[PDB]
Amino acid sequence: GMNKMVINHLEKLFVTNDAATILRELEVQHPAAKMIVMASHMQEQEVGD
Amino acid sequence: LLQKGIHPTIISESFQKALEKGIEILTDMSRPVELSDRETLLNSATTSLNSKVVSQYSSLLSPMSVNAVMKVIDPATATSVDLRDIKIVKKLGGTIDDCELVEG
Amino acid sequence: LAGEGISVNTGPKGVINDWRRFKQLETEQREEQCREMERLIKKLSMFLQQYRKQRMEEMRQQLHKGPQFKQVFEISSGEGFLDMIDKEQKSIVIMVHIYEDGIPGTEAMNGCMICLAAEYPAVKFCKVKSSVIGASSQFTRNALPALLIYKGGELIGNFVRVTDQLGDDFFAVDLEAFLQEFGLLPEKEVLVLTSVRNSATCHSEDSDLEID
Amino acid sequence: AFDEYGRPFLIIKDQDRKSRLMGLEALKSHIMAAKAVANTMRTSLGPNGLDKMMVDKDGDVTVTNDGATILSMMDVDHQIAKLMVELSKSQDDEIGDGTTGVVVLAGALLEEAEQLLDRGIHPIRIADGYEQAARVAIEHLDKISDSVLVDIKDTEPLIQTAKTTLGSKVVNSCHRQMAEIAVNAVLTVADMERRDVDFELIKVEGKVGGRLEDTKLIKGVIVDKDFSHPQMPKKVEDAKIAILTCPFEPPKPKTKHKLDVTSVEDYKALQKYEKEKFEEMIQQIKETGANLAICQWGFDDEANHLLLQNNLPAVRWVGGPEIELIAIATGGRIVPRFSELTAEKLGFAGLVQEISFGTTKDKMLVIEQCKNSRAVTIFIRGGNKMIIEEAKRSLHDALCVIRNLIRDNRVVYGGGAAEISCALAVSQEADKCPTLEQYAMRAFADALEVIPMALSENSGMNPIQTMTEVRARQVKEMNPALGIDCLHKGTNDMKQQHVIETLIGKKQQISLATQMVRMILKIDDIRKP
Amino acid sequence: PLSVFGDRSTGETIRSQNVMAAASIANIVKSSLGPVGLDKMLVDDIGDVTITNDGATILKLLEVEHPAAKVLCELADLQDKEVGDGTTSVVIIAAELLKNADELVKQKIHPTSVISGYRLACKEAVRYINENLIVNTDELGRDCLINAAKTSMSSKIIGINGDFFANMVVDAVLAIKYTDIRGQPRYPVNSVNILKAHGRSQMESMLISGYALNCVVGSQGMPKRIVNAKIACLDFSLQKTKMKLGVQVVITDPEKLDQIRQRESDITKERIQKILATGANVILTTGGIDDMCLKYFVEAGAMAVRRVLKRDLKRIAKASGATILSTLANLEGEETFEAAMLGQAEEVVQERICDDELILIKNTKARTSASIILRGANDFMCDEMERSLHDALCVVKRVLESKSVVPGGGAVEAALSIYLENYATSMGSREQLAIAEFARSLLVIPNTLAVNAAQDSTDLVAKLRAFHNEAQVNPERKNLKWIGLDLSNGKPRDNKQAGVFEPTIVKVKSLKFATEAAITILRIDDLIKLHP
Amino acid sequence: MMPTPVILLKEGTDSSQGIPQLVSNISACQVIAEAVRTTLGPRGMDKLIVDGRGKATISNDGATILKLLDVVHPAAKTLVDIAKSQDAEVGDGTTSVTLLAAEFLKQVKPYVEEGLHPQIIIRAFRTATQLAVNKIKEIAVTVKKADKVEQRKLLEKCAMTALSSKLISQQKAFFAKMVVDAVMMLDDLLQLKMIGIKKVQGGALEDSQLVAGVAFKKTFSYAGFEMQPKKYHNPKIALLNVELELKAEKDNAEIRVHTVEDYQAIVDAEWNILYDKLEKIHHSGAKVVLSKLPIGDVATQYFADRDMFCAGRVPEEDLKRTMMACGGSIQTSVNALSADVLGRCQVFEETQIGGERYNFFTGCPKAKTCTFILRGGAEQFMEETERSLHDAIMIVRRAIKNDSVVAGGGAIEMELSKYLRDYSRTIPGKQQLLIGAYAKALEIIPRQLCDNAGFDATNILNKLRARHAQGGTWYGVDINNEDIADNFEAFVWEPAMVRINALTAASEAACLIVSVDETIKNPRSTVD
Ligand SMILES: Nc1ncnc2c1ncn2[C@@H]1O[C@H](COP(=O)(O)OP(=O)(O)O)[C@@H](O)[C@H]1O
Ligand SMILES: Nc1ncnc2c1ncn2[C@@H]1O[C@H](COP(=O)(O)OP(=O)(O)O)[C@@H](O)[C@H]1O
Ligand SMILES: Nc1ncnc2c1ncn2[C@@H]1O[C@H](COP(=O)(O)OP(=O)(O)O)[C@@H](O)[C@H]1O
Ligand SMILES: [Mg+2]
Ligand SMILES: [Mg+2]
Ligand SMILES: [Mg+2]
Repeated sequence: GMNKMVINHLEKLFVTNDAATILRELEVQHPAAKMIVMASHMQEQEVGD
Repeated sequence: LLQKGIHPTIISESFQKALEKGIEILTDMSRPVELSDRETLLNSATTSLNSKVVSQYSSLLSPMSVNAVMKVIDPATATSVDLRDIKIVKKLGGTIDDCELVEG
Repeated sequence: LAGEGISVNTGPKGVINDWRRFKQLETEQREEQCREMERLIKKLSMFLQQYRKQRMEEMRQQLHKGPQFKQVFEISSGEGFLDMIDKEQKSIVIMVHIYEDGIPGTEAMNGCMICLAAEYPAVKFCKVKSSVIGASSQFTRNALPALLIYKGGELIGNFVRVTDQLGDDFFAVDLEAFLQEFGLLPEKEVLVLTSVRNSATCHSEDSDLEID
Repeated sequence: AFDEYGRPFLIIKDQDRKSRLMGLEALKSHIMAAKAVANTMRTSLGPNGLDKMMVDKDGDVTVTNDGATILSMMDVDHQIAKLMVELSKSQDDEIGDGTTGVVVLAGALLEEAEQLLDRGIHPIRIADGYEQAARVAIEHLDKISDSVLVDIKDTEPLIQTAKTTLGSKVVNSCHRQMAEIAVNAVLTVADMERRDVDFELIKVEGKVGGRLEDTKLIKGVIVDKDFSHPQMPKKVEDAKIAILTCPFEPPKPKTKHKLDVTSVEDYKALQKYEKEKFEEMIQQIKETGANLAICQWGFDDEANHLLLQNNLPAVRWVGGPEIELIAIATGGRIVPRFSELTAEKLGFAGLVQEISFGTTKDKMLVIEQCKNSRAVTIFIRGGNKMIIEEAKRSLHDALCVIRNLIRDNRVVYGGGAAEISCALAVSQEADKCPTLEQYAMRAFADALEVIPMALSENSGMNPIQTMTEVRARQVKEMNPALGIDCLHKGTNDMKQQHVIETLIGKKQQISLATQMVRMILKIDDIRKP
Repeated sequence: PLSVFGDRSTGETIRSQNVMAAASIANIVKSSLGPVGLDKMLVDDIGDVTITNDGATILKLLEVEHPAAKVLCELADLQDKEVGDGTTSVVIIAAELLKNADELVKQKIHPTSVISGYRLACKEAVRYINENLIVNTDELGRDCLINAAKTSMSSKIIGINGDFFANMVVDAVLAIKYTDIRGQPRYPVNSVNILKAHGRSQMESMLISGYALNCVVGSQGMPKRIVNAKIACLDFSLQKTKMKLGVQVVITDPEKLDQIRQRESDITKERIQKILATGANVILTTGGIDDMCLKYFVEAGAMAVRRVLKRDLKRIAKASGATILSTLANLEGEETFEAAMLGQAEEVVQERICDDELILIKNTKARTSASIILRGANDFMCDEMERSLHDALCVVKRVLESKSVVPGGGAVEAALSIYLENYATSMGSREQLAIAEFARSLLVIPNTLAVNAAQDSTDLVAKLRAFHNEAQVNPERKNLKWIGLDLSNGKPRDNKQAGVFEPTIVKVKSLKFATEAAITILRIDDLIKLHP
Repeated sequence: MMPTPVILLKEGTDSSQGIPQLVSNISACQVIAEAVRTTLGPRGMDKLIVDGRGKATISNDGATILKLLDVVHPAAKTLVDIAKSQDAEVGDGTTSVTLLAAEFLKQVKPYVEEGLHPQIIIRAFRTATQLAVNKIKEIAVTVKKADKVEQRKLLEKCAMTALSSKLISQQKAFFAKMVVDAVMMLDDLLQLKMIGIKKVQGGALEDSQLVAGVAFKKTFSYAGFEMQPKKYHNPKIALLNVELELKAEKDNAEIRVHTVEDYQAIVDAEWNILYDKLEKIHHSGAKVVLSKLPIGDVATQYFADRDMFCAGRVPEEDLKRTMMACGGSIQTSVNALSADVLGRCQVFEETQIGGERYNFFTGCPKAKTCTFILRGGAEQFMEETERSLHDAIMIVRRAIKNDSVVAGGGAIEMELSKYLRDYSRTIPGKQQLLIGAYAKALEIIPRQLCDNAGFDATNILNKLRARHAQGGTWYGVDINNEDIADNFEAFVWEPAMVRINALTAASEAACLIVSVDETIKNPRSTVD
């Protein structure tokens, strides 16, 4: 996997290949994608990978 | 010179004196040349073209220029060359290696 | 206070850069503004007759062309207006429309211009916003519909308040007749539709010969 | 650039509004700006130099010749001009004199470095050559220096040095008087064992009116305040001063304190207590035999009238530094409260007087005729405040020069003689070095020769001819004291003309100019927003 | 100090800017190289759509500001004009040459030395190509032309249908063959009229053994088919004879006005009768024909075509043997029209092509002509077919004129790179670096071809270089000079036996043009942009 | 692209993906390196940066220049971060890390353009960096003699090499000697806070001095201070954290009395409290009193009457340095001022330095501190002198930790390039190209040295390569002689850890930059 440079709204730079971190730092607006992101976050909290 | 307190008229006369002396020196260093010597003309043309973008093409352009000048004047009894007699035609396409010396 | 005779001398020649920096922008500014002085201010301050042929004129004006019908060109900025207006030649006739959204009369004559451009290829119909043109706000109230016509840098059409002279439901026939009876619209020509296209280019003259 | 793929290309925040100068063009711009500053300064060099008349942001006008002051008040925006200002200020703080010579020398050095760079020499090599030539010049200055006596028994060399320092200023009308008062002020307050001269013990202050010739040195303290009660005498002789830092008011605890009055007896006791405290403090002051009382925090009407009634002149609201100076001069201790006041803590002064200043209603107190006053004050009079400020800074320059003489007693003869000799030594040394640094050393010598040229230009003489003649005479007859006869006295021997400059000043000038020129030559990029 | 009203860039800054502009122009079209290249498509401000693969067309359509980028765009235009193929490879090579030359310059190598090295490298590359990498087409036959056309049409909209389009192209080119003085056969391409019309699929494109006009008969009265056509070509209008500007009619006796008015059209009537009396059947004119003359032609059962394009009329007259007539005036001062100036054809029809009609002049005598009607799905597709067809025609013309071809798929580039890398060590001291960089930059073509196919570019180019190095070092295995790139499978392949050819003139001209453009850009080391 | 009535990401989000993104990242890194290229080597040049407020910073250190550059490119900030890392861990080499990282990226750019997989490049970089670090550790020259004079000379040479690129390079021997002397009298932690650095405007560079003790500026003397003696020959220093002046006993303290006798008693009690504190100080035998808290005018006059020196509001750092020099203990209470907690120095004296008064504590025989008093003609001059001395101090500390040095001037990197190329010649060939690119990129530093000096870098590099190929490990660049020379014999020494950290950080930065494939930039909230 390839690392992704993500700049959030506060100009804090994240470079990582962790899906949960990328989704967290992405300003997702489509609510269906929001639901999928929430499922991914729940997976991160429950297991960690 | 001016910062040292020299009036800008002594400077002019001194420069005139230096110019006259330098002209004399340059004339002393000179060497006579005759138009029948093609080698010196070719060398002068090549030296002129050395500093331009066509320097790589000098082996073609220098004889071209020498021939162009010698074909529009009389080698004997000629004190000037009228460059209006050498018409230059610019045609796009090809390379500089395709330059020609059409005599018509 | 004495020394009125100043003779600023070296000053202006040592400050040419910045003064010319202002001067070029000012030149653009009043060139653009004077390109619309000649319209602004003074305009706003100032049974064959039953048209039997009008219906059939609309009938064969419906058949615009084959490949769609395009649209009317829109000017983005005043600089764009200037750099599209100073180009081309005198033979090109340009009609320009100032408009705003929602106000009456714009849609009808916009469609009229669309179909006219469809059946008058030579002309260069185009439309520009009132905000884009930067005209006086007096125009922005009471001078929006203005069938403005240009021809190679000089005015040839002087038409504003076209709603009064045409109405609100006026169709292509009405505006076309109104423009042609002022001697503005060029004479139409019989134009046919080829297959699609023939002329790719004509640059090389190596065509044919039969030398022995 | 915006990338070869057409995508946005942003690197530095707000890079569109920023500017950058790269390489040798930036160095040329710096050299030209520094040359402009130095050529502005060079007109105010020497006895014939002309003053610059500076106006601040509020319209206040300052007519001055001090280079450091001129550059400090100059509103510059270029960074190299700020570097010149800082260089002049540094020369001022370290020495106090020669703040104009450093700027001219740096400008000449950068001007020569410009034509050295034009011929293809790396600026680091120019800086190295300048450093070598500066070392040679400093060693030559040490070689050709001369020593003077710095004893109080004979002050002629000190007076001559102070006169040389003050020659370029406007106070040259009172030249010898100003030199003498500066020398006496420095020598009266100084630690003779080559230690420091505490400038905080020299109170320099001036008052408008009178004449510039009326400036005098007081071997005591002059105070702006006057006697509190208008009916006390204006003259006190053989005063036994009692310096106090406690206001003549009933005592008050610093801690938050409430005093509760619960009955008529308590009120009567409080009133009697206040009255007795006033009387007790006055009697305590009187018991020491003091003639004059000096307070720092003022006092109220009861204390004032008791002081008047007991023939005790007094002054209130004397400043803290003023209290310190009075205590030092009069040889008396500072007493924090009356209960600790004894006769042994009293100061002495032969005369305490109140001074009038014409039709101005302003009064000033002078304390003088002390026994062995270690603190002095300089009272400057003038026709306007501008010449008063100029006299203040000129006297400060003289005091700094005499302080430098206290620190080191080696002098060299000014008027361009030292610079010409240093240039000759540098040129002689450059003839033996490998030719690569020879150009830099010769350029340094040429830059050193700008001071005599500027002196001759300001004095109206032809620069190049006079400088060449003086240099030829210096080479012919080995007299390194021959300089530029700026005053047209008819001779060139500055040793005979008594034009004397401290060696430390010249060494600091050369060193500071060399380091600043090196730093400027080492800068190649600028990134102003 | 300068006090020039403008902006100035000097030194490495302007060189980097020029390299950036050239690299941007290269990267614009770098994705459209080789059979795995994909077409681009451009939308103008008005809304016009142009789907294209030709680099020259793409660079012409784009609006460009930077002068060096304009230089590369004009270089592509020149390559298109003087060759007709390789307009993308020349741009890519020029940009890579500029990039590598600037990389050398950044290492404190003087630009003059780099320019001299590039000049020598170009000369030696041309010499090596002409001496080793050319294949004569005499022994290959028509298959050489077919393979060259197929290679040219690869990466185009007509790539897969090459098996048929190459046959059509070769037939069209051979149809317009003519020999001139000095006995040199000549192939005047652009004399093949390319007609587009949406409709049926690509395979329904027709090659006309004659000529095709995008014109129709002026009136519905005339027949739309004539068997034994007698074509008469005229360069003047057939209208009522209005007198010239210098002639004015003034009537003082009213009895002559009617005679004047009658003669005003009787003149044209007599001219048309003279034209028709010789037996002419088809009449083509560049000028207009009004209703009276159209009726005159209708009554005689002939064809009249008006507003015929001048080039089309010239081609028709030359093919059919007819002569263009500005006036019907002979050397005796009267009006005549002899039969010796009538053209002939075996049939003239007005075919219907997708709800539209065009005139077909089939099987002209005394000379064989050709025309191509392209049928596509829509206008954009037909335009792309026309561009690709023109490229193929130019390639076939170059192959037939100069009988030397070179293997494709980057074989020439790899061979040149290896040879120049070996040869650089024998020339100069600092020119060798320039020659080596020239050789390296020549490798951009196979790298781009491999990249566009999503193949391992590094391994493929390494294998190609190893093959060519072994060919050049082993005198008994010279047959490996033809090893190119097989993009379908991503493996090296003998392109000479695989029928992947292209004219040598393409490579030579592209190399010379790219070298001269890189030299021109490299000379700049300072920019003064005067403010408008 | 389609409108997609409900968009997925926030409006204005900017994204870049693929090879062009990585190429743009490499170009940005090259641009960043170009800003500090010229500040490398003895012939380096200073850079001037002006902030928004207008303050100008003149510097040669790469980390300072990069920090002053407000870089916002996400890939370019990696170079700034690794420069900061090199400054923090080592202190020298902030330019070298950026140059090496940018050169690595530039060398692998052509391979990235032809679609090479980034993971292969990353693996090649890791292997090459590990091999280079091992080679540096193997060939680093160390002496197992533990000689005092030899290690002093080694530290001096390392400091001279670390200083011969700044504006103090003319007096590099003098400054290096002072730096070594200062470091050698630190006990075990080598804390930077234990080496004071004071900058005084005005004076030549050679006038800068190192104080074998502590020295600090005069701090707002009150009235009566000028009557105190300013020189002592065996003073006892009382280090205090105490406010010696009349004030409220406590913030919340309140006094309630109903008798004038109690009022007078309270006033006398306050005065007696202060006087008892002063008597306790006096009876301790101390002659110099130093307090962190303000000292009032009453206490100043009291000490003047007893012929003592007092200085209130002394900063924490200066008080700690004085404690470590004289050898006392800061007392928050004066109730037990035994002789154990009293500092002692040979000579105390107040002198004038460049128009300012500085208190001097000298003659401390067991001092563990220093105080650099730097003189210069400008504030930025002194700031850059402090920066250069800081670099030298860090270098000397690292050399004190271990005496492992390699010859500078590019010799070490030329040897590393030769070794890496030789290693790459014996591997399959996909990694061979990348390792050869790494070795070629290792040549940037000598080339940059020659370019800054004005040489012809090509000839010098050719001669260095020929010399290293035939043997000779420590041949670098002779700047003065326009040629090459054995830099180890020329005493161009640097600690091996400097180059080890430089290589490690540059490799990590290059791998991090190459690993990134997509850049996403969310719109910034609160545009204001
Ligand atoms: N009487 C004099 N004769 C000749 N030169 C003098 C005389 N007095 C002063 N100078 C010269 O004038 C120069 C300028 O001195 P001054 O203006 O007082 O301070 P600064 O050196 O800061 O300009 C000194 O270098 C000194 O050598
Ligand atoms: N079938 C094929 N197999 C391998 N290579 C080919 C094939 N067809 C064309 N090529 C190569 O692809 C390259 C790109 O040609 P192309 O881009 O279509 O021409 P242009 O540069 O005029 O657009 C040519 O140099 C040619 O050698
Ligand atoms: N006398 C010298 N001769 C040759 N090279 C030197 C000399 N002194 C230092 N260097 C080189 O300068 C480089 C360090 O430059 P400098 O700017 O001081 O620190 P940085 O490593 O941060 O660039 C080292 O790589 C060293 O090899
Ligand atoms: Mg002076
Ligand atoms: Mg092609
Ligand atoms: Mg360093």
